[PDB]
Amino acid sequence: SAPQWFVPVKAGDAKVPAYYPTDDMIQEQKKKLRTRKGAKITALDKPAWNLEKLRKSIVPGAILIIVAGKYAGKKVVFLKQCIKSGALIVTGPFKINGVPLMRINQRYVIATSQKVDVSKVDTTGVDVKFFKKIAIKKAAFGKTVEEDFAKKQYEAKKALIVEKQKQVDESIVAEIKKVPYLKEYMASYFTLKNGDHPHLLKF
Amino acid sequence: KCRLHVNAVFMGFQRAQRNQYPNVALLQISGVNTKEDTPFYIGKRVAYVYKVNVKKGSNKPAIRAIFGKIVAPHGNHGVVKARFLHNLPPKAMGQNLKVFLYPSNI
Amino acid sequence: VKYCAKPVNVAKAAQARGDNLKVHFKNTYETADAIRGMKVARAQEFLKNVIIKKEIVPFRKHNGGVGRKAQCKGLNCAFGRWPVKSAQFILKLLKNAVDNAKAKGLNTALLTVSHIAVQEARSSRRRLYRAHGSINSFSSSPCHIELILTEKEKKVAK
Amino acid sequence: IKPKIVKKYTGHFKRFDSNRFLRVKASWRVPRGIDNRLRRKFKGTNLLPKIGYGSAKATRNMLPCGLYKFPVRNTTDLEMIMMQNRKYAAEISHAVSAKKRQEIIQRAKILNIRVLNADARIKKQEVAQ
RNA sequence: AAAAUGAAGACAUUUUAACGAGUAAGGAAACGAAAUGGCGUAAGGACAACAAAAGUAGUAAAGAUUUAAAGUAAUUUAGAU
RNA sequence: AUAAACAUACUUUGAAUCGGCCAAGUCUGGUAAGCAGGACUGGCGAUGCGGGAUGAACCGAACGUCGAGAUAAAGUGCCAAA
RNA sequence: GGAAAACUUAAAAGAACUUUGGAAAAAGAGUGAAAAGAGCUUGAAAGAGUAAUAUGUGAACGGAUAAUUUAUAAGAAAAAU
Repeated sequence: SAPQWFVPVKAGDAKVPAYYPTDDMIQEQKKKLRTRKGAKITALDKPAWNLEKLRKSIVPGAILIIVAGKYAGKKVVFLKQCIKSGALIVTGPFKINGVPLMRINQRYVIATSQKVDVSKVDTTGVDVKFFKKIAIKKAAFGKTVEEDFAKKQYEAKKALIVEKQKQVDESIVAEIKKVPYLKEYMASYFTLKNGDHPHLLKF
Repeated sequence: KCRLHVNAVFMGFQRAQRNQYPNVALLQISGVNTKEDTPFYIGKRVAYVYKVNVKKGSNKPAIRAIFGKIVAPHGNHGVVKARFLHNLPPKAMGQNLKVFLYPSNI
Repeated sequence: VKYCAKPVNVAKAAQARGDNLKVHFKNTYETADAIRGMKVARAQEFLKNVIIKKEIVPFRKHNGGVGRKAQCKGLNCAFGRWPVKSAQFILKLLKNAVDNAKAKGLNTALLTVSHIAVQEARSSRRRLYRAHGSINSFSSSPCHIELILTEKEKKVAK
Repeated sequence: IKPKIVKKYTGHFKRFDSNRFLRVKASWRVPRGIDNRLRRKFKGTNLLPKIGYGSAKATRNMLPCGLYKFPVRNTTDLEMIMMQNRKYAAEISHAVSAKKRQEIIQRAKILNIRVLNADARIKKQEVAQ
C-alpha cells in the first residue's frame, strides 16, 4: 500500500519518475480541513451545560437599561433567559421603545428596581429556534456572487414572523401604561446628567 | 442622543522620576476624588476614541478607537491604572477618555 | 555622457547637450536653476537680461561672499549675480535644441524647459607659484549641461 | 497545526557609532574600548547581543509559513524531503536557470512539496501576456 | 550537576534543580552523552542526480545596487535591476 | 553548637600584576591642605541600575530576555509617579 | 636617486549622410547580439546634479513605546441527527 505521507496527485502529462504511479491508477481526493466536530443539538427544554448564573437582581418582570450595543441607553423588560445560549430574552415593548424581541448578554445591562411583573405573557414559542429563524445570514462562499440584494430580500421574508411573535408585547404594554409617568420614562433615553456619578447612582 | 460614559483624562503612563512604563496608563475619572470611590470602576471598560482625517479615496474608518480595562487604583486621589490593547499615543496626553458602564455588576 | 531623464513622449520633445564645457559649474548651476520650467520663448528673453544686467540670478546654494542686490526681492534669496559666460553657453544650447524641434516639426510657441541638469566634469590643473618655494593647483571647473524641451499641454484624469 | 513563533527582539543589533561614521559598518562588533559608552551598559545605550535573546528551540529557524527551509538544485534534491513535506519547504538556489526551475516546480507539485521561489525567474508573462 | 535512555531520531537527546555583572587574563583542534559553541576569506585532496551521462551555469556565472526572510550575534538565504 | 559531596585534598603548566585612589565613632609629621605616610575593613580601579538636581568612591542593591506583583534607600504644592 | 600606467568587439563593422553651430560638438540616421562610442569589460564608497516624498525656534544622530501613511502579507472548506 501507499505510505501514510504519500498522497498521489495527477500529473498533467509532465515528466514523472519510473516509481511514481501513472494517472490511470490515481484517484484524487478532496482536501480536508474540518477536524473539530460541531456542537450537539439537544431538546428544547433541557438547559445547556454552558449556562451562566444570572445576578440575583435580574428577575423576570424587571426593567433593564441597555448600556452597550446598538440599543444603547434604551430600556427593556426581562422575560426569561435563553437556556441554550445564556443570553437574556428582553423586549423593550415595540409600541413604546421600538426595541424588538432580541437577545442580549447580561453583562451589557443594568437591573433597575422597577418591576412590571406581568405573568401569563404567553412565551410558548420565542425560543432558540425563533432567534435562529429570524437571524439574517450571509451569502456563504460558493453561492455565485448574489451581492447587495441578498440581505434586502431577507428582511421582507422574515418580517411577518417577527410581527407574529409580537403577541408577547400586548400584555406588557397595557400594564406599562398603568403606572403614571412610566410610559414616558420607558419611551425616553437613559442619560448621565450633571452630578450623576455612577459610583453614587443606585437602581 | 444620550451620555453613557464619564470622561477621564489621560494624565500619562505609569512612571518614575527618570523612567516610563507605557504598558499602564493613568486616568483621572471625573467625579472620583478618593481611592474609596474606585472599587466601582475597577473592571469597567475604557475607550480612547479619536478622529483621523482620512481621504475619500480610502476605506479606513475616520473614527478609530482603542479599548482597555481599569485594573487597579493608583494613589489616594482616585487615580486608576488602565491597560489597553495597544499602548496609548503620547500625543493623546491630557485628552478625554470615555469610561463606560459595562461590564456591569449591578 | 548620458541624460539623467528620458522624455515621456519622444516625438513631443527635443534634446541638446554639451560636454566638458569650459564654464564654471557653480555659476552655471544657478543659471540653469533659474530658467527651469519657464517657456523657451521666455527663457531666451530672461537670459539676455542677465547679460545686460537687468535680471538677477539668485545664488541660493553658493552664496558665500556674494553681495546683496536690489533685484533679489521676492525670491527668498538676498544674494544674486549676473553670470554672463554661463548664460551665453545656455543660450547656445537652447538655440540648438529649438532648431531640433523645428526639424522634428514641433511647434516652438508651446515649448518649455522641462529638464535641465548640470553635472561636474573633469578638471584641468595649472601651477600657481607661492612663497617659500611652494606650488599649488589652479584647476578649472568645467561641467556638462543637458537640456530637454517638451510641448506643454494640459493633462486629463477623467 | 502551527505554534506561535515568538521573537524577543525584532530589531537589528547595529554596531556602535555606525550611524555617525560611514567607515564603520552596521555589522555588530562588541566594543572593547576601556571607556566605551555601550560596553559599560550606560542608560540609553545598553543594547548588546546576549544568549538570553535567543528564540525558543521548538520554533527556531522556522519560516512564517510554518515550515523549515531546504534548498534544492535539481529534481533529485526534492526526493530527500518527500517524506517530510509537512516539515520542510523547497527553496530553489539563486543560480538555477529558468528551464531547470520549471522541472523542479512541476515535480514539487507532484510530490506535494511547497516551493518558496514559486514565482522566481519567470518569463515575461506580466506585460503583453 | 545528577538521574533516564542511547546506532542515529535531532534541535548537540529526556527530566529536575541551582546558577547568568566584569578591565588585564585564560578557556588550540578531536573526544555520544562529547575536557566552551560557532561565522567569514583564499588555496589543496575528496564528496555532490546512484538504473550507464550523476552539483549550478548563454532559458544567464561571478561582481554591483536594493527588497524581504532566518540567526542573540558573527553572517547566511531568496526576489528585482 | 552550626555549616559543608559539583565537599575536600590537590598536581602540572602558564597569563596578567606589584604607579593605585577613596571612606572612616582611626593614627603619626604639619598651622592646615582635595598635603605626606601607616593598622583593620569595605569599596572605585574592573561597575552598570534606583536615590542624593549634576558627582569613581556616599545610601539601597550588584546585571541572561521578559510579563505580573509586593519592596529598598528615599519621597508624596508644580516641574515629578505618589 | 628613481616611478606611474593592463582590458572596446568575435570581427572596426571605429558612426559618416542631413539640419543647427565660427568650430568643437549636438539632434537625427546607421553598424553591431548588446554602444560596449574609443576618457570604450563590470563600475563600489567618498562628492555632486535631477525627480519623487517628508521635516524644522541656538547642533545633528541613536533606543523603548504608541499614532498616521505606504509596503509586505493569512482562505475554499463547509453542522447536528
